[PDB]
Amino acid sequence: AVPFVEDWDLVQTLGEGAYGEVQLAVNRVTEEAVAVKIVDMKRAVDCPENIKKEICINKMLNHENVVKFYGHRREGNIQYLFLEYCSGGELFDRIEPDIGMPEPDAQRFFHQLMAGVVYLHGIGITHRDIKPENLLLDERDNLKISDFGLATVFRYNNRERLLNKMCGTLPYVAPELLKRREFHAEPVDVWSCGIVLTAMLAGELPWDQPSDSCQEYSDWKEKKTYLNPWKKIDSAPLALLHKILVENPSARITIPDIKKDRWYNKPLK
Ligand SMILES: COc1ccc(Cl)cc1NC(=O)Nc1cncc(O[C@@H](C)CN(C)C)n1
Repeated sequence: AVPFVEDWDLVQTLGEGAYGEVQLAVNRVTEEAVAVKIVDMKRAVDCPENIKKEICINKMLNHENVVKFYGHRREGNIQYLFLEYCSGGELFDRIEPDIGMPEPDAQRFFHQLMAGVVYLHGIGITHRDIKPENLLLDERDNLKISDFGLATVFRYNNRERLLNKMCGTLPYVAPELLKRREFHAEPVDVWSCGIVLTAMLAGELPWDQPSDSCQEYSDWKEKKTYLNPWKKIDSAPLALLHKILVENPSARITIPDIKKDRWYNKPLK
């Protein structure tokens, strides 16, 4: 009964912010490394959809492109979260401002991004907050999706539940979420992946939000992909983006079709 195996040393802090902080934990004996999120409490009108939800959903998640959840521990006010350690870091920092990154890597990250989403959707769960800072990388640069504090089930018992609660991050949020009462969950994550796509192949975000009151979003819908933000994107990938950032969520392309895309299956490039 190897002693001391349950004690973890909080070697350092990996990130700081709203929630509180994420610390790197190292086992006292084995020396394995994990991520520990520290919080306190939040909201109440829908407690099940709070720190408790981030736990319930994580308890269902299991895929090589989704941050592994090890467990939780309460302490009156101190709530510890044991997540997978990703020495790689946030995809965000691998994106040169104004430039982005090499098309190859972008495609590689996008492929893995699709696998996680396919999986999550496969099991009826939507992220609702997909963005470069919620995409971690491990030692081998494998893409891992994290932060399911906004994730919710949209299919239970083979029945789809439409959404109406606005959640996410404005720049990454689909247009039907600001113009409609209710909408389908799945198309909302595709739009976000698309915005992530454009961030990786251009180093910048198109609009502050998908509203007509927003300049660049109007130019986009007008095909002015010249000089503008898409000027830095090659035509193969840009074609795919013409298929993703389609206003009408029902016209918008689906994951299964994205995997059939020309640039998606194009070698290296
Ligand atoms: C703060 O996150 C960082 C920063 C730098 C490095 Cl090298 C690794 C991690 N995270 C992990 O290893 N693991 C992890 C797994 N899930 C969530 C989370 O923290 C989030 C709450 C912070 N951002 C929004 C990802 N961290």
